[PDB]
Amino acid sequence: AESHRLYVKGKHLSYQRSKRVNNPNVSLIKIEGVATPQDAQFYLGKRIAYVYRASKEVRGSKIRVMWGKVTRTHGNSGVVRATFRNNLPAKTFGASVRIFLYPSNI
Amino acid sequence: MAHFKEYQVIGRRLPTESVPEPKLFRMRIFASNEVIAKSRYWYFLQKLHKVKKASGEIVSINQINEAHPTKVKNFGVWVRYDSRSGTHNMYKEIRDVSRVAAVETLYQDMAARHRARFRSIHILKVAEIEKTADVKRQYVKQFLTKDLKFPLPHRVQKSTKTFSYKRPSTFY
Amino acid sequence: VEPVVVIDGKGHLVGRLASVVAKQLLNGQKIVVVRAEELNISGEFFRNKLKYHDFLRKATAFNKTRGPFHFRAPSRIFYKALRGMVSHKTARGKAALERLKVFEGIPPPYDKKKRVVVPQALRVLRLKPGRKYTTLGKLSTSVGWKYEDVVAKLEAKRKVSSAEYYAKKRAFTKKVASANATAAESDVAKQLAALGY
Amino acid sequence: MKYIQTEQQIEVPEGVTVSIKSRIVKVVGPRGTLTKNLKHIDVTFTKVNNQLIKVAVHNGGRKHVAALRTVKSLVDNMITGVTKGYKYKMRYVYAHFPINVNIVEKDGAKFIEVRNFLGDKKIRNVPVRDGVTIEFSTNVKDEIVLSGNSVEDVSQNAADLQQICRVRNKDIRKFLDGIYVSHKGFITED
Amino acid sequence: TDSIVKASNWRLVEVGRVVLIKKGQSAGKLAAIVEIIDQKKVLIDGPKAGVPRQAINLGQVVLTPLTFALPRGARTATVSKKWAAAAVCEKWAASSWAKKIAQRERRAALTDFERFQVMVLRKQKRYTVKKALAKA
RNA sequence: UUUGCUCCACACAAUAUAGAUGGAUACGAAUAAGGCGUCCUUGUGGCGUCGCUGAACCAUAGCAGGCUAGCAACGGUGCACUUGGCGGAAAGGCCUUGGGUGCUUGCUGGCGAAUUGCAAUGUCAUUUUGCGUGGGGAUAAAUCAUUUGUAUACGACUUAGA
RNA sequence: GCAGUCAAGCGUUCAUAGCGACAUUGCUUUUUGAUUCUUCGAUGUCGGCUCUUCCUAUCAUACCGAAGCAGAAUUCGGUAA
Ligand SMILES: [Mg+2]
Ligand SMILES: [Mg+2]
Ligand SMILES: [Mg+2]
Ligand SMILES: [Mg+2]
Ligand SMILES: [Mg+2]
Ligand SMILES: [Mg+2]
Ligand SMILES: [Mg+2]
Ligand SMILES: [Mg+2]
Ligand SMILES: [Mg+2]
Ligand SMILES: [Mg+2]
Ligand SMILES: [Mg+2]
Repeated sequence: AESHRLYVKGKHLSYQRSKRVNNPNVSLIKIEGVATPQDAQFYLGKRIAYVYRASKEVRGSKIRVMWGKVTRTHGNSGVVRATFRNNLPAKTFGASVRIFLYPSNI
Repeated sequence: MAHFKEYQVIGRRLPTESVPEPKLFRMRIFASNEVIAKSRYWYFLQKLHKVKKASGEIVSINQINEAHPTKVKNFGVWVRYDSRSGTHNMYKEIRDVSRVAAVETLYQDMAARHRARFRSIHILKVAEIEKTADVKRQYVKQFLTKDLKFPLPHRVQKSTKTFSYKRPSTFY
Repeated sequence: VEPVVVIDGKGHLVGRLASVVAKQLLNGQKIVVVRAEELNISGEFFRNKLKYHDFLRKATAFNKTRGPFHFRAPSRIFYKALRGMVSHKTARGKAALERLKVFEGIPPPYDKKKRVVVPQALRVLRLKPGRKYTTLGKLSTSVGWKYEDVVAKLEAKRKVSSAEYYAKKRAFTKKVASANATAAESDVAKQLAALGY
Repeated sequence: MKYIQTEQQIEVPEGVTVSIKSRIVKVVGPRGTLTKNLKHIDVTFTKVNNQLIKVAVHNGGRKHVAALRTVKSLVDNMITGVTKGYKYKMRYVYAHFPINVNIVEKDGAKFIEVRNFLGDKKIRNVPVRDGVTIEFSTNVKDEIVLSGNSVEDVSQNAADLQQICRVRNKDIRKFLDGIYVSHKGFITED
Repeated sequence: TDSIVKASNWRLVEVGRVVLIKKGQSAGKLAAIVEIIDQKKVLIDGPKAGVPRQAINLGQVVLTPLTFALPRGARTATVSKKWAAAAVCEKWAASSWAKKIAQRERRAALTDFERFQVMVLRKQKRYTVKKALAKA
């Protein structure tokens, strides 16, 4: 197969924020194809990886991963909230994350 | 006020020794719920009689459902409202299937056209016009023509996506 | 869902299109806006010309080469609209505006690519019928844009070549649909129709 | 008040083909052809029986159904202008200086020149709109006849010839001098 | 010598106009316009498909091309009688619109093995289609 | 001229990534109108049909896709090479011709996969650079200093000099 | 200081060409009153000269509308800095 994807694409939109104060501990993720909080309830608990690259090779890989998970839904249009083990770096407001289908209940 | 609810509210003016069994005044009140319904009952009985809530009681409150909620009816509504510079009486006509939907249309209509809030408006009467040609307003006499049909030009279809690939058409 | 999204700016309202495009650029989607000279603005032409003259009368008093640079082209009018919908003084806003290209007409590569529309911004879907509207090319030419005729000539040539392409494409689509409708009433076609295809 | 459905009644005489596409009306009669672009109105044209065309506004306000009778009159003016034609007769009014109006040819453009308007050395040129033909009436003194298929072209060219002969810096109640429309009518009417 | 006027085909809001509810509890069921309340509000009734007789906006409603002869203000038994006499559901299910609704419901109801079979069959049909395209 | 410079191919390093993870999948115009198919007297034509979203279409099975045997067909597709035409708006791409060379899941078979141990992006992309190999290509100027005065506070400008 | 509304009246007749009493409603900060809010460990205090820019409540110039505008000259007003 030309496609080997086993995740759902998402975009790291922004941190959780008010008008003037942001919370870096909670990130907002726009999952592709979700346009409803009832659709977003499928992806709750699913693991998110933000896969990026570096130059220094640390454990035999120039590719590093930030792991986290979807916790709840955000708003009316299918944006969800994610929490990561270390928070997403805020230069990735607009970067792609991967929402894996595990831990699967369906 | 999602839809209004009509209540009969019956109140008494508390019985004394000189007058036991008082007179049981009754109204029809359009309100969101029984709290507002009893409040409006006392608001209008303080306009009509020497009674207030402390010196009276509510004996009954019952929701009056529509007798035929799926028959399209012409309603004449006599209403009194407070403008910015006076008090006026109006008579409007509302075509709808129930009295509470007609009164909701009236309240939206009055707030839109005359900027009249809920506090300004007294519903003096809602009565169904039982026969056509007692119907007095043109905007409701339009729909009482024989074999009425009209099209809906310029259909706008709501898209769920932020990008379309077709340059959409407004036919209907 | 595409690597870049080419938006045909014809028939769109400038602020609605710019509010769509600004959020998409900040969300990380690369956008080309072609044909920015057919963008509409609600309100009549004289209203929008007076609005641009109000914009034109304000520049830095002590040195006019520092003030609000009043860009005249329709693409730069749209880009001025889209700045101020993007937080452009930050690195995130500069990175988001680096994802945007706005053009007059449909130049090369984007002439041979699929152009999309944004129905939240389309004039025929948003304005009440009978409301007056202006066109960005006419407004730009009245405020001092010098290439309305060049864009029109090049657009007529583009339309001629694309119509030739579409005549060939209709011939091929006729052949393909004839071959597919022949393939109907077969066992494989009936099994696909059972599965919904 | 948002009237449900307003109708107007364009009657089409014999020999007249009123072909209407989207909102581009094309009226072809014995005198020629006329084309109008009514794409600014939002009305609906329906042909009934080849001698009648209804024009309609569905869910229209007062300012919208005001334009319906305007549209009916515009298509009626097209029909009348291609059956009977249009003919506007103008008179020259002067006190002392005779107004010398000729038709001149300037690199293929057909102007009407006006000399000696109030003793001016300025020659007032009015171009002739296409479709409008100009003649000067024999046996009627000081009359110019502008006739054509289009009431808009004919009446605007008559208005242009009037407005070029306006009096400046003088009491225009005394200096009544100019070219004025004395008649509006048709070419073959009886 | 013939007048030619284009006569734009609109689905009218009329009594007996079959509509398709797109929003709400019914949401994909047919009903019949029974009375017209105002420009934006009608009384519909969908007794075979289960839609209650109700006052609905014309914005939760898509007019279908189908129309059956129904008297104005007809009650639910009369609406069901005239509906089943005029065979509205059979005329609706033959249209290319209802076939598209049925097709996208079937596609969403496909399982993974059925999607695999769709792939295998699409490649099989593609072989014959592309083979005949070269010959013709 | 411490064999300099540049181009093409491959090999190895370093460098990073405003963020690949099946495909940016090309009419124009109107929206109180159109798209497609068909027919004719070729039109602002007749008839049929569709929309009510791309929820589409194309692609999509194989050790991240191995090795091998056939059947049917003469199709599909990749790679270089090649023939011709088109494209200047930022063309730098689009369409073709012929043979070669793989693959083919259109259909039927044979063998392999394990132990990454119950999951760890489990690494498959494309930017710049360097270095090295083997195949080509080209063989200048500019600045200071001297000079002019069409210039000039100084720079700069403008001239001249094997 | 400048506008506006009403109109008894002036204007040969005629309220409103141009004015307009008795009332009444506003604008501006270009005068002057009112405050004492900033400045008392220096904000240099009038006028002139010089020079630039801005406002329009337009004197002139451009184009016009009105008159008790015949012409000439005026008078009222509009766009206009
Ligand atoms: Mg944010
Ligand atoms: Mg396109
Ligand atoms: Mg300039
Ligand atoms: Mg004078
Ligand atoms: Mg394959
Ligand atoms: Mg001090
Ligand atoms: Mg000091
Ligand atoms: Mg100082
Ligand atoms: Mg002024
Ligand atoms: Mg003046
Ligand atoms: Mg100015």
